[PDB]
Amino acid sequence: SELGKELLEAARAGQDDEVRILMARGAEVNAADNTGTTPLHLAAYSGHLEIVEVLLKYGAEVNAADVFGYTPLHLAAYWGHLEIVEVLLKNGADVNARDSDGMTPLHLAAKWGHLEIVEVLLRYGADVEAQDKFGKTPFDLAIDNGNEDIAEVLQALLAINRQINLELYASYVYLSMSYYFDRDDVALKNFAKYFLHQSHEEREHAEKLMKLQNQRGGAISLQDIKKPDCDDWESGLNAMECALHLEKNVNQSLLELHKLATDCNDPHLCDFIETHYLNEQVKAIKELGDHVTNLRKMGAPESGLAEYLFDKHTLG
Amino acid sequence: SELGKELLEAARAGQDDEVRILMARGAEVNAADNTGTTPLHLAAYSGHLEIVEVLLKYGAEVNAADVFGYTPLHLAAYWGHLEIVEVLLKNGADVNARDSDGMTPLHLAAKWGHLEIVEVLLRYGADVEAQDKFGKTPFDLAIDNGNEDIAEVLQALLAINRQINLELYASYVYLSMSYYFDRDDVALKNFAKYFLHQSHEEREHAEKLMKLQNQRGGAISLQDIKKPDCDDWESGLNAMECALHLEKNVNQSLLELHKLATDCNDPHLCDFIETHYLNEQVKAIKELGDHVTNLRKMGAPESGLAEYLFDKHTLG
Amino acid sequence: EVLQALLAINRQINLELYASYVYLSMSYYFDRDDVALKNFAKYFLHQSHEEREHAEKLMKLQNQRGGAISLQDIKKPDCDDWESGLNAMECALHLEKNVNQSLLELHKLATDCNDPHLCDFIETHYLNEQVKAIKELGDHVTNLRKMGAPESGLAEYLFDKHTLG
Amino acid sequence: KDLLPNPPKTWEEIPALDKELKAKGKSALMFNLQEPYFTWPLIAADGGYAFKYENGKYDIKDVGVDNAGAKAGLTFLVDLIKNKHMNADTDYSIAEAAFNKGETAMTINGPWAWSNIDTSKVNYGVTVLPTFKGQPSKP
Repeated sequence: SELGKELLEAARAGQDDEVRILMARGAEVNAADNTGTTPLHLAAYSGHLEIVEVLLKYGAEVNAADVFGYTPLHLAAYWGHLEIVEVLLKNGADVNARDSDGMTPLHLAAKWGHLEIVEVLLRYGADVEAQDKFGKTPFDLAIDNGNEDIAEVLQALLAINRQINLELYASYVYLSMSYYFDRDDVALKNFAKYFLHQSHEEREHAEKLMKLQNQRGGAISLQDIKKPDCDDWESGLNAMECALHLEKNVNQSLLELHKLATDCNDPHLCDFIETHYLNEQVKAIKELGDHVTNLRKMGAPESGLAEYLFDKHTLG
Repeated sequence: SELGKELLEAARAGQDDEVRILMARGAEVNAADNTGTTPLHLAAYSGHLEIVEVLLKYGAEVNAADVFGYTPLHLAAYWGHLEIVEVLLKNGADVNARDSDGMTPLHLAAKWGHLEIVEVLLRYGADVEAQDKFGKTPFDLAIDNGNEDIAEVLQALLAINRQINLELYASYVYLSMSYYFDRDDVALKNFAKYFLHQSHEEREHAEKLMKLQNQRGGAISLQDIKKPDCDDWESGLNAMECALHLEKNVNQSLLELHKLATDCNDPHLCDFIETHYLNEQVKAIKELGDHVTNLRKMGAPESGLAEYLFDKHTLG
Repeated sequence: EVLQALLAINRQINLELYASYVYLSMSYYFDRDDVALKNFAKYFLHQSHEEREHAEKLMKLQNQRGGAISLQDIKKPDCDDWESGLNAMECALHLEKNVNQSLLELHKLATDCNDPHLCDFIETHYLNEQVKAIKELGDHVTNLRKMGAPESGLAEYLFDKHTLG
Repeated sequence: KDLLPNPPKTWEEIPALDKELKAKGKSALMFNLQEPYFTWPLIAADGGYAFKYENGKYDIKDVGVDNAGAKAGLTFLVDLIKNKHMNADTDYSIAEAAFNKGETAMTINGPWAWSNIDTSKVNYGVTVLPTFKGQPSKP
């Protein structure tokens, strides 16, 4: 650190000429003080992009944590410097870095009200659901400080990702149902065919939502798909009733998504939902209620003749 | 319990006439002693199906646990009485009931070497992966006591279910990859089209394995499908290399499945695997290695002209 | 309310007529003998005619409601000389974003005035086309930047052949 | 008075306004951090107290620093130092010399430096320290 504090003073003061001469003399770029503050940290805190650029040209550490846990990305997000946030992310800065409080840079940018920083951070995969030591998400810090547009963006993104996961879940339940109905002790081929058709339709619904999210410039974020509630359904009637309950749940979440889109003043999302999703749900619920009442009138489940003939005449 | 011990003596001794007269007098069927032993428990321990049948006709409790945790299904599985196991399962006996040791009835039937009980229990959804207080699965209890055919059945079932889950996993990775490549900052349409095609092919592979498992009379058992490792792939080259690594993993698990099938003397499974799976894996690995070497020779990823022209000429 | 809605629809008509003339300028820039890119020119002529159709649809709507069409001057585009395919694609993206923003203000005004027919007209014929156009133009910009344009003349030639061809 | 015509009454305002002064090449607050004599107003404002003092008697077993108010004040200090609003190695000399030049706008001081600021001829004023979480400072 023979020229390391000579880099610290120029990083505090912002002289491109001084750091150019120090790199002409080969000054060390990883000069850490007693508390871990690097020349890159002061370059970020100051807001001069050129010293940051040349520090990264000579191989400064992009993810150097101090004694408090802050990286240059943290300080850049605090003070609202967009270009250095962009070039730090361009050089492999960890977007979900936690400090001593567990606060990611997205927490800071949502707490202080910087839109463009929030959007660039969301583009690189910042976690929407990260909680700090108090159990606060960035959505909570944005509503507590009156940054309502940030909270709108953060709420809509989470809601669309949950709808994608919910459509992927329903396809797997139908797969389970379909392969229950061609076991050799449940020999109903048209039930199995019907539920395989529903499985593929739900896969298409999820893919449509993914395409929509890519057209808007939002960030798809996938989660686990959990296993269905049963491996063993019990009859055709019971499986039809479970399918009706499932489609009603999906319709309810779609209505909540539409109300959220109407609060956020997004007419394109509202028209997308009511054109491709809201009428199909109504049709499906009408058809499944039809199937349930006909099966109950014929005398199922305690009549094995009823499910055989329903298999032949309605599903055939 | 004015006639409850009068039911206990006939349950210990097996008189259909005595219990017929006691039900003509309306004897109570839920007569519990100081340790919880019901007339159904002794009826199961004895092995006379008629007293069990009439006890269930008068509404005896099928899932009555004693002070040690045993139900009638536990004792029936211990002593090797097939018909009463069947009719208990027919009346809603819980197939995954744990005792004080955490040992399910499948643990007992595997520990003592009763094949038909094991198979009827597997038909009703017995958990293959249940561990007792020592961390023993029924497969472990079957190998420790020399019941090698039970262990063969238990091992093959688990292996086919894991291959089903692994094919479902790979389809979701390809879905992720496909929708990465039509983001507005990754504008490569033919990459996205290619990976959607692979996603649907893997869905078909999983469905073929499910159909095979239903033809053999085995029990499909579905698990969670976990999220892919990345949301953000980095280039066409990096995604092609990840896809190559994935297909090599799938091929390795298929080879282990084939070796297991050859140890179990199952020529039909061996021919199924090598006819529908082993040549497709070789073709896919050859094609993906082709793509990787051509992309590396053209100068990708650090040449944006290379991936554009690969998109046009090879994937077009 | 009546006076505000009338003015807003007339301004949207003039704004659609303006955008058609910018695309005409762009199209005939790309077939000068020192800018010899035929598929760029063809693309921008197509956009010019589409915007003419958008304006005529708004005029037909205004005649169905019994309102008064009132036409103004159409001002000349900002440049006669665009500079490359990349620069013209970026200007076209900026233009379509401006048009989309004015359409959103028109929709909010229609929602304050309790006019469901105007709201459904806007979101059925205008709001999804804008989203499609903005997605396609951003696609073109990122591909042209990755290929190495404008300082690579090989990039714009091959983009002309393979994407616009 | 020139750098700030309207003083703030909350310490919670000091970080935000510091974001303004770095936009002018200035610093918000700079004082001697090497002494508890300077820092005790903030940390002991909302529950800290050196010794329990009642009826003219100082209790020796009742040294109050393990209190929630002292915790809150010291966390506010580490928030002012972590985000680099001030420096940790600063002291009285650099602080007073920079304020005489007019680089830092706020300082905390007793009487002994008043005439020194009267050497600067800076149009300055003197007021009460801001309150913190409603509990005022305790010099």
